[PDB]
Amino acid sequence: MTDYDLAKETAAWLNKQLQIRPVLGIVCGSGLGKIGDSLETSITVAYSDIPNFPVGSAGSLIFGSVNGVSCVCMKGRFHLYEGHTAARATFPMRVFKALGVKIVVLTNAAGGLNPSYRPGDFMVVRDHINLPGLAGANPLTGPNDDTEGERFPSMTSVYDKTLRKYAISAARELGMSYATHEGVYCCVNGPSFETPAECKILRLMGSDAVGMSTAPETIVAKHGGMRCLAVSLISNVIASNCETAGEEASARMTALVKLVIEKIRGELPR
Amino acid sequence: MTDYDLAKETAAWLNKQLQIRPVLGIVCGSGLGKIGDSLETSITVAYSDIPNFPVGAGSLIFGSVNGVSCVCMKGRFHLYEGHTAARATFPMRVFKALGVKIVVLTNAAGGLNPSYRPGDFMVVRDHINLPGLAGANPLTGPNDDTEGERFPSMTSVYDKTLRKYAISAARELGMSYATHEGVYCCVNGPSFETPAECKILRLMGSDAVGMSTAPETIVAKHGGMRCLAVSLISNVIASNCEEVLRAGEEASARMTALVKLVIEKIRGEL
Amino acid sequence: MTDYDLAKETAAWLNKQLQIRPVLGIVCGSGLGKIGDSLETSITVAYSDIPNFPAGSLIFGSVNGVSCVCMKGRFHLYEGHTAARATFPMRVFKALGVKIVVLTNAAGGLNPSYRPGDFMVVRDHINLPGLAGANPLTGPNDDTEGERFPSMTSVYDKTLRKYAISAARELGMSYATHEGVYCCVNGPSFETPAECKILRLMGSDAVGMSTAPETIVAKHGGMRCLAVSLISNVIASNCEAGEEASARMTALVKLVIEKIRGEL
Repeated sequence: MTDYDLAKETAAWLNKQLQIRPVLGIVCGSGLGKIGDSLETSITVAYSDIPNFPVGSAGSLIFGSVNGVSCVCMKGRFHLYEGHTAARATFPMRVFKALGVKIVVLTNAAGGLNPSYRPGDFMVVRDHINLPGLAGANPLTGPNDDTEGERFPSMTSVYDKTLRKYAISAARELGMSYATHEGVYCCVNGPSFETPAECKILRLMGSDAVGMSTAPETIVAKHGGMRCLAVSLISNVIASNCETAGEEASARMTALVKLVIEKIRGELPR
Repeated sequence: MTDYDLAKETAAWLNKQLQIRPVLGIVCGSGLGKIGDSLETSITVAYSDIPNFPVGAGSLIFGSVNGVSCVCMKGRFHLYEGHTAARATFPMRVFKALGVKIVVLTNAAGGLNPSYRPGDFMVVRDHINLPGLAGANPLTGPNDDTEGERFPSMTSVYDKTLRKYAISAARELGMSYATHEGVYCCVNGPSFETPAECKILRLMGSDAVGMSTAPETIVAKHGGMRCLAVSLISNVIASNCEEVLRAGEEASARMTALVKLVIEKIRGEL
Repeated sequence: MTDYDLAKETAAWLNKQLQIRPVLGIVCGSGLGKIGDSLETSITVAYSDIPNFPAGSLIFGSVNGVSCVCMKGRFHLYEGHTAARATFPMRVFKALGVKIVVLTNAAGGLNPSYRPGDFMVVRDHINLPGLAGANPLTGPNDDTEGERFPSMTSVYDKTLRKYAISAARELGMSYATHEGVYCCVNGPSFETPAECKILRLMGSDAVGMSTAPETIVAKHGGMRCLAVSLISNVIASNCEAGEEASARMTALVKLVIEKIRGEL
């Protein structure tokens, strides 16, 4: 029984409790849980009761609609730094696929490296640099089911160009155009923050922000045929020398995702 | 019982079926299996029947080429399938235990160098093994001080002489314009890199990128064997960093010819 | 039972045999064991008899009036231990009440002006394994033992560094003593020339296979760190004895511990 087989199982079990299968998925990053209250006529399933879900250390999965679209929302995610393997922490993404999800919207809190970023800003992700996945902790490592996806999937366009446009225009429409950027997300293992010398390397690599998640999730989602959009809340910013609110962030992010979902109801079921 | 001890056992078991111990080894990369048909008076042993060999279709071929007794791997093992670096490089330890002195490796890789074209050959002069720098080194673990150094030098992994033979053999076969000499960058896989990651790989000086070979030559070199590796540039990445059979079969024939001529030049030094 | 819990246990077991809890810790790198002979009225505990620990020995004793615990031998990721496992002794040091840790190692110099025999006081590090799947803090975190997301902005105490530099001057080694960036790799194979180039591009002055994960953990555990590398060899521009080193290093550490005792 492979991961995808287990994912199907998990899906089938969740399906028992659903009237409409989710077509849009959402993953809530650090402190961005409130986004979930946005789901209407929602059923909630604690991660602890979900079969095969990685042991937590109280996350929950929410099913409901937003602007007429059936969604599944993850309130809390899993990270490599907690001890999970890349495959393990990205198990929910395989489950999203097995549930029929076609678009996934992810959010996270990250450290800004780009000189023009300010704490509170939003960085729409246009590409990523996944360090762990280049060296021994790639979430697709292992046997591949040739009917679920490619053995060697392309990561040339992990972040859907169209979903990005919707995100940037939704930001403008909401009046946050000056605090909303588009850049490169660099994912590291964590949980210790980087030394100034490491931070310099990260800037040398062209990173606009750095965090400890998301990239492995979108590698798996993209491989699973799903479209991805990710937005980072720049929670803090690193000075030029390379060294180093929540409620407002939450509200703004929630509005942005909702508006994005609205524009998305043109490109998917119901 | 250490890996080297298991390698010796595996070798002793293969030896039972051999008249002449192989002195030269060959590892066939993706789509380069045909190279094996080049062995004369050959005995074939499926990987599945070989003791201690990882499972993955693959076979080990013993036979001669241009008067040289060789052992040829038709298929190899990669980190992305789920094997540890040590596990995927177990066949190299076996090669050593068999008495192999020279190993010729081939692989299919993506060209990053602006002047490479699909179909070209890149003789490997050096490598960049990302997984081995960060937590997935094939020598990680206890070291048999009688099998090799604890801290083996990797200053000359790719034998300068074997390279000359390869370059010259290419010229001699009329492929000098399609044959290069460059740096091979090894990554975990199985997902291809993002454009932002590809940029980093270029910034590191990579001429081509693939998901194998490097950990195998690290182990081979450590085991006192001499290495030669040739990459078939199956595809090329554009400057922005982003049927099929027609190409594969010609590549196979060219590569087979190159390897044979190289083995002939080698027969002058054993 | 978490690592921190096991560390406390191991500590409690060591403390049974101690009159004074160590306040300063020392980790001896490759060939730098002699530093341990510097401890007076010393109790010695082989690593093999220590509970939970992975011919290494732990030495308890005083130096210049300071009670210390000294590790004669360390653990490395290349031996097969996980980053957490190899950094277990650091958690033990914390549980023993250690406040300052002095680390030493042998390393390869990349900086053009370094020479074999020189000393490189560490001002910062580049921990490759820890950025990609082998971080020593990976796993659950005891919020009472340290931060979940600890800052690594100042791993190497600026003050301890000053003590080190001046102790070097005072000992007449100012010309062979530098201050630079230590790059930690997994090992055990040395890097290819092409990899060495990357390492220089990253701003590394020296490269070794230890220390960084240990200071990540010590720092997280609220301890102050000082690390000094013995530049055992140097890499040429193209990117390709021990007893004197031992004596010099031993003197430098002792003088630094003396300056530490007079602090506050």
